[PDB]
Amino acid sequence: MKPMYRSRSWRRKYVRTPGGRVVIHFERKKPKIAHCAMCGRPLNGIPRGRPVEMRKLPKTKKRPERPMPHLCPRCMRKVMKEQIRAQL
Amino acid sequence: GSGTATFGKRNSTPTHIRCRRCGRVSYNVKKGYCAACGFGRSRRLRKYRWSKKWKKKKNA
Amino acid sequence: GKSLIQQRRGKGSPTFKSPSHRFRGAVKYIPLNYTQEKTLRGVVEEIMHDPGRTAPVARVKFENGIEKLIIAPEGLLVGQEIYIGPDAPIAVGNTLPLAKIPEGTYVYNIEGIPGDGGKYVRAGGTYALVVSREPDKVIVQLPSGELKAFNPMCRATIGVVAGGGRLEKPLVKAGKAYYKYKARNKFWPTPRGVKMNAVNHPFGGKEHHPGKPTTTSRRAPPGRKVGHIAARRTGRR
Amino acid sequence: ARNKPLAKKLRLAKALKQNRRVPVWVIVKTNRRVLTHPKRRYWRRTKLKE
RNA sequence: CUAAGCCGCCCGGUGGAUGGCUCGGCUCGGGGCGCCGACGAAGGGCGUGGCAAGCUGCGAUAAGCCCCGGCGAGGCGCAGGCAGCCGUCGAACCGGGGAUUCCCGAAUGGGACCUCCCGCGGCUUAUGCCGCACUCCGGGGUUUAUCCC
RNA sequence: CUCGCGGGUGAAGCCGAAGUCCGCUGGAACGCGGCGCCGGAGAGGGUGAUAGCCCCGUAGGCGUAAGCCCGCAGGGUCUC
RNA sequence: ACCGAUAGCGAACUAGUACCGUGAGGGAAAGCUGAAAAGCACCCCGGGAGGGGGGUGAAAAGAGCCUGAAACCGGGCGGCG
RNA sequence: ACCCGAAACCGGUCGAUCUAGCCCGGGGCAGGGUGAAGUCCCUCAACCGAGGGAUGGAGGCCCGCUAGGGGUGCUGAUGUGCAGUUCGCUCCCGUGACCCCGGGCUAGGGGUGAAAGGCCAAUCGAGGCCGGAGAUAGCUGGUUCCCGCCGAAUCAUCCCG
RNA sequence: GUAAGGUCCGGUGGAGCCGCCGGUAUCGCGGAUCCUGCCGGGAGUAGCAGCGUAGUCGGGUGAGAAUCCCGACCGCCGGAGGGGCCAGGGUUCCACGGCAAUGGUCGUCAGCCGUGGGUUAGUCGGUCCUAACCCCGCCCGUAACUCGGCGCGGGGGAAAGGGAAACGGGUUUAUAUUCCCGUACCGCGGGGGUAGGUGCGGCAACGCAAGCCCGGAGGGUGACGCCUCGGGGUAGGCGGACCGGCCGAUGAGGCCGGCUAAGCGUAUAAGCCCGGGGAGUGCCGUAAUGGCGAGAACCGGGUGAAAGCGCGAAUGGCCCCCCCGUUAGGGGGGUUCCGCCGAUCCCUGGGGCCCGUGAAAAGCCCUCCGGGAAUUCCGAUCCCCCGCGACCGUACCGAGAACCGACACAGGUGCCCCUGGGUGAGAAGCCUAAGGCGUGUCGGGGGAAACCCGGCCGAGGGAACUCGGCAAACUGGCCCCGUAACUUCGGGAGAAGGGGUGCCUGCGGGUGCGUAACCCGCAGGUCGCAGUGACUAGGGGGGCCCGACUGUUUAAUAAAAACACAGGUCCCAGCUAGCCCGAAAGGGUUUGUACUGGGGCCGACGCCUGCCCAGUGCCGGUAUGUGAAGCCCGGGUACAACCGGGUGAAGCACCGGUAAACGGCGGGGGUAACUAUAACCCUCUUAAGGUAGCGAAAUUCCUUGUCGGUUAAAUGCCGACCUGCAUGAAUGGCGUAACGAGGUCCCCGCUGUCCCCGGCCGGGGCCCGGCGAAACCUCUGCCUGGCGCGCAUGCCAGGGACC
RNA sequence: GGGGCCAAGGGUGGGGGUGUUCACCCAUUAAAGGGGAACGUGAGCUGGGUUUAGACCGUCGUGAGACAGGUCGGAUGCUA
RNA sequence: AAUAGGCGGCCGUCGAGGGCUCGGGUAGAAGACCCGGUUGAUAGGGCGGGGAUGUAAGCGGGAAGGGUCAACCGACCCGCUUAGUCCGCCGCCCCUAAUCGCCCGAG
Ligand SMILES: [Zn+2]
Ligand SMILES: [Zn+2]
Repeated sequence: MKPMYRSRSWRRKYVRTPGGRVVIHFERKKPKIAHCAMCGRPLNGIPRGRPVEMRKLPKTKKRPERPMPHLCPRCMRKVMKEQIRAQL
Repeated sequence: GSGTATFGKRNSTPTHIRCRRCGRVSYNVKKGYCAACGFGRSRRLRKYRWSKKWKKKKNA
Repeated sequence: GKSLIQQRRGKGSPTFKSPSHRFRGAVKYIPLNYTQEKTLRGVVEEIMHDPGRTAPVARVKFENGIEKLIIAPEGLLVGQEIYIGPDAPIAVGNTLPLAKIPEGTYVYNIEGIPGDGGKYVRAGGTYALVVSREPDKVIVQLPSGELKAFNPMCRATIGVVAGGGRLEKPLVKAGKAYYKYKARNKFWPTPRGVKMNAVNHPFGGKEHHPGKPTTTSRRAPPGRKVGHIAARRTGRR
Repeated sequence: ARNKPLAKKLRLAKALKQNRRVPVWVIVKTNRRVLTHPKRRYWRRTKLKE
């Protein structure tokens, strides 16, 4: 196989085509899930994928519909309560 | 070792390639300068009075 | 003859150069113009292991928006608040001018002159004792046991450097030593001059023994200062 | 070898075109005086200068 | 009428000496001429012939294109061939002056692990042209930027 | 300085005398013997051999755009 | 009053050419038909290369081409054997 | 200075595709064994405590013709060789101080060196290329046609002789 | 002609050449292990074997066939000799026409020769980003530069790092993700409609089409080490049924085919999270570690991968049958399930380790800040449609003949990525399927020897061989029992030693829905010399020296006791330091700061490391002596040169510390008591006179020291003695478990090492047909005794001898 | 048994330590003789000793180093 | 054996005696030597003898057990069976091939 595909950054799958031939399919590994800014906890509502897959989706299908989507719900409530208490 | 077996490891990148200035295969590609005319390192040509190749070129 | 390792180190070849790109950056204080006549509070964001530092480091985000790297003192807490300035409380992690530190306190990261950035007592598990406070100088006892005088406006941090006690555990393995010294690109393994060749070392020769006394004069030229340099005494006292 | 810069490819092409026999009509014109030229090459034995 | 072998003569093979030849060298009193380049040099890369590989000469107008003058019937290089063409509206050739003159190269708007690529503004309908390196000199503008003309 | 003129020099280059007369050898005369001619030209080369007179050329002369040099004439500047 | 193709410049010629070394750099060998190609038309043999006749040329000088020494090899001849 | 031959010395430049060291980015090592820390469980006695079984996967650990790496003995084959360092059997390491690849840096009295004067392009007690250079030597070798006339010496003094 | 030579006669040749006089010169050849060219004997000889011993029979082609082509049979690799693809090579690629040369033989053949042709991209790679690092401009240094350099500004730097997008069928002699057909995707721009600007459902996690343009900030992803384990999935494989074909007896049975890409739509698993809930004489849970009032059991619910499923898609690919068959074609069927094993290939989570912390940037997504228009209007990340996507590489080998090593080189580069069935733990060994090959390329003959190299066996004895058990042999896998001295308590250890092992007929146990699959036992019968029957596959034990161990070393005669190592200890240095490069500028240690940087010696671990500072060295002081220039004073000079004196730093003299600094640690006077012994013991030359340990030693001359053990026999080995020529405490002393291709001695066993050698197998050797050299070579080549430069094939006197 | 003469046809062996020749020792034997042949015999073998390049110990030297002092390792070309 | 020998026989002044080719080892590296060659048992073949292993394939019966305790499977044992296979040894039988042909040779 080609030296570029000899690297482990590609994932290799042996696929048999309709004509009976055996070919090797290559593709890039998917990125990991997004994490909370503060506690570093996995987030929700943010699908995994490469930039092409992200651009394939609309805006509302990539983040939850609530303020501060970059924080987990616990941190979001923490920040909101702290902010309102400081304001009042 | 040090002989025939070691001579088989010459399949790496060549040390010298063709030079855009003097036309000789003496351009150090890793260091980016010519070992014959000094192209890429000196504005003026690499000439030395103890060297006779530049005179050989013109039969002088 | 040939060159010595100490001579070759002076030419800065990659065999002897520090790999100062694996590290987390330089640890220096905020510019003195910010600290003087004004106290700032910063929040500790993370604590990290610097490959070559001998001590752990920490990131601090200051009220003014500056992110800095500091040597974390023992007991520092992530998310903790620290103060730098003249009006900061006496506590671990705070940086004060030397004239405002009560005598008998342990400090670290002492500036040689006001505003340089800190030069003294930065290794893990070290501290210095503030002995006296005078209008012209502040006396501090350093880890080596020397009482040094500092300008009263020099900045220092209270506490002790984390990571002390390393030497308690033996390295055991030549491989452990290999990784330890490779992390810093320090010359290892090391040869012996007595078993070197005469061309290479003053002590070299077929008979493995120095042919001359090993205490070398301080006036010896480069390439001759090996062994005990300007030794007042030798042996076991 | 698989990936070649254009200039190197052109130089190889020039050498390939250079390597060929002397025309028979040229031999006849010179009256068997010109038979061969110095630039003949065998790929396995005589390598290119580059 | 001795088989192999040895020496000598003749003829033959192998080889390339000797002899003769010379459009090449070497040396020299005297005589002539002595710099080329941003109006882009010298060295080099690649192309260019109907049949064309090397050398030589030329540059996409590519063993050549144009004008004045000299020579006067042949010409298409080294290079003895086939075919064909150019020339008396004066060719070939020679001296003078012009046109074209790819790419790299001081190489210069920015880059070179390949003498190949990527750029920014005016003109132009568009084709396609003209400007933009660094270190300075004499000026102008203002934004005072050594930024622009 | 040349709106102007004259001269010199100055690229290719042009002119430049005298046997292809008989006999012999020869594949082929530049050779041998005989009979001639020019010559300020008998330096040298080619030509089917070794050639003053077969050809180039030499001895000696001629022409030449641009450029350069000198001069005439007119118009100016400057110095003692 | 230089050399005459192992000489003379390294190069009398497709010579700083071919070739050697990563590199700086090093660097050869190689001239001659005849006056004119008139460069062998035709015949027999051979798979071919070429051989034998026959032609050209004053002379094959036959292109593997001016002369063709020596070393070396094959045959005949004379002597020994 | 009749001709040839030195080991060597000096100047300026060229080399880290071999090999030595370090930096950046990557690829790889079948199968089995042993069983460290940690975490526990069961039977009886209970003032103490005895008996039995599990789990767990650490190691510059072990065997191993996996791949890969090395080169101990045969002082085997070969030794105008397949080869200017090779081949066979035997042997050693094989999760680590491991093996390899691409992009980089360190250049000659200098580099690099787990230190053998080892390695730095088949060259290393100071590399290669060209120049000084036709270096020098009391040391070795060579010095080309004929005839004719006379014809030696290796012993005294002085020289780092 | 004494000659160096000259001149004549006879041939070849076709164009120049000579006598005499006087000048000039690269002016005379056997040597220089001389230079250039050519040619000899060696020689029709060596080699064309050893690491993979491969061909044979018919037919064809062609002038010519061991070597070229087709069929069959026999073989070899089969974890690569197969498949794919770098660097390097550069046309070696394909067809046709050929054999002058090349090919280790031949050649009709070819990687050879001649003639024509061959590389098609928006999606693959470069191009983009940045890493180690490099370059240019300013600046400083240099006599100067093309030289050296810190700091700023700019640019480069990966064809295996990051990084937008495509798959399947067919097509050519040679190109395919590139060409044709089918079906898709990304970037930019454009034309409609719509969501939104101005909208909703959930307590919640969240579900949603959820405004447009410009600038900025934040967060995420990009984005990462080593070891180990669980869970989900897919390639691949196994067994059964059933449609077709082949083989088989048109028996049983065996073998072949039964296939399915991107792209679209679609869900859960683990993790995490949300709402209800309110526990402990605890509860729940994992393979394991574990979780809980800081919120557990238990209920519902959200977000979340690899995959599977549906379209793509059966007209496609595959297998089969039939009509036509001079030639060229045309049609009709199957292409369906079940049950297992299962990856090193993917996805996802636990856990453990670091004195080791295992990249950056472009890019992409979201949110938030301000700014700009939008109302008969603005307008998408949503649906439909149209236009444009440049430049360069793309053939082929990829190696036992397409690369490097001069080669069609048994080396190196590339083991760089992958491996069906059986036995088996196994990617081992052996056999075999697919795929490849008969080109690790000269063939033929043969009791056709001797001898050499590889292999097998060998009676009786068993190391008697040899420097030495070199080489070979013995053991060998798995299960059970059973295991010593010593010890750092972990080891030694698979110590040692003993028993069993096949096949067949059944039972029982583990996990399991299963009589599926993989393992674990029991009883009986039975065969052989031999049951790990081939293959694979440790021999063992007891002493001594050295080094603690793993590891490194003289590429090409030394792999070791040498080097390194963790540990010990000593020295310099508080930063503009200590040490170091340089001509300087500046720089390395330094993105450092005494638990640190730099410099020596010893060298795990256990017990310890004694005396000496006179000598050399280093450090501190330096009152005092000496001590250069400069300065001052007097003389001298119409001014100087010059002479005398004063001041006088560093350095030496002088004083003190310093031995895990270099190094040393004798001698006598003596010694008495018992005879030797002299042991305690007292004193002087110079600093002190070797302490604890060890001793004929890797150190011992005499030396094979003496005594004891080992043997029948002992220049050996082990223990001891001390007379230590010439041991000794960090150039360390002593001891030491484990470890060792280190040196060394002994015991059992084993054996052709030997007594004493003998058979057999394959490859050479030998003959025949081909291609075909080299090292070397004064000419030659019989002996005895002599002469001689003292050891003659060649000389002297004899002897012998056909080629 | 001791001494001596003629006589060279044949034999004169096997083992232990040591690189050993030699010498010593063991059991047999009639005996277990001394020498020459380039200290016969490496284009026949082996490579243990000796005599390079690595390394350790003792002694000497300030040192680089040295030791006819020990000790471990260290290549043997052939087509007559 | 350089005094390079003796004797018997055959041939010569076309021709005695040989060589290659042919079937084989009492032999052997090539050469050479030895037997046989239709005047024949040299080799092959057929038959027989004598040997070396150790009782073939096939069939019938049994078999520890299983199975519906049936059919059927079963390592292995027994009889046909001193079997079968092979023979680089021997005897008899011209059935096949030792044939055709070429060459040297004293005068
Ligand atoms: Zn959070
Ligand atoms: Zn150049």
